[PDB]
Amino acid sequence: MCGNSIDEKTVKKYENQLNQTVKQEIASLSQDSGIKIEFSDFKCNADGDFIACLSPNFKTLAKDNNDEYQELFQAKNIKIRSNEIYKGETNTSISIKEYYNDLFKNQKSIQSNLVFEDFKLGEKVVSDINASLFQQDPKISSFINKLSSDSYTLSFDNSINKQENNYLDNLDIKFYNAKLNFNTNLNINLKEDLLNYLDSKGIKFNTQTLAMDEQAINELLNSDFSNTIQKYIILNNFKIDSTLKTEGVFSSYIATAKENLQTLKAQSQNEEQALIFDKALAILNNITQNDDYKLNLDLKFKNIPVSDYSTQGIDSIEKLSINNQDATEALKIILPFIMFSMLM
Repeated sequence: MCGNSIDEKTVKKYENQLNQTVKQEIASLSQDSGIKIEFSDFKCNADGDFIACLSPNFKTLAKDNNDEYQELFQAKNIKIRSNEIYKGETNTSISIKEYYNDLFKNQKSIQSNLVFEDFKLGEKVVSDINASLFQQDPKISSFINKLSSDSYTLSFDNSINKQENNYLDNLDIKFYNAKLNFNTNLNINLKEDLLNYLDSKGIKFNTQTLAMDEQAINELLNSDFSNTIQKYIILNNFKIDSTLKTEGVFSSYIATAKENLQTLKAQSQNEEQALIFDKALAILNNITQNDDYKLNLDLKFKNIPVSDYSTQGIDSIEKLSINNQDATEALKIILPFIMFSMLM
């Protein structure tokens, strides 16, 4: 039975702390910069274990070369939620390892959302993007301007679950609309040792202010072991799954695009090279089988630390798949050339 687990005093505390962090970050980003931000304090209310926060009428403005402000973007509201709520009033800096153990004892997974409701680009950033791609094909320019003007729901969601001596983190970004839907998902794996190691540097959660705190002396006691954190971060899967209702406007490029793949398929010197394109093709028809263009990517890395990525190489990866096509071997071909070409 779920309800009233968060007393109001606490909810107000988290709110004060959230409004305070952000306000600093506005003022830190902004000053002397010509980036300006409008932002109203959040209002927060308990939603079971989560706390739900809503800030309204938000927008970001960079600086006009002429001295006036240009709107980068806006949102009607921002909502935040998190169930990473430390309920106790104990007011005694606890060890970081305990901080998380306390959370995972009372809930299966700790979880957090930042959402931009009615996220809308600024008329200049659209102008930039229309002057950017100009095909001189009115419909596409109209389609592109319509799409770049249209307003969307942007979302960042993270979740962390305790499995065995391991932690399973799942980051997720979504950008969506009636006309398009772009969603990308990263799946880290994190070894319980990372937690032990952090505690080793005397990192403690201050139940008063709600931030992790470190001993000031550590400063005087500090080369660079941010690398060593890498030993306990394992990547699993990266993914892009998206769709666009094109209103049948690209139909012409996909046509000539196709021709080029077929023309370059003969130009292919070696079979390795042929398959690349056979694949590129496969993938393309599939994507653009109809005005609703669909892209379903899914990368898989074999489970090894991210510190060994220099040593194990491109074989850090294990498998790729785009729209139920397998493009592992083909990346494996292209990536080293790209990697070799691009590095010089």
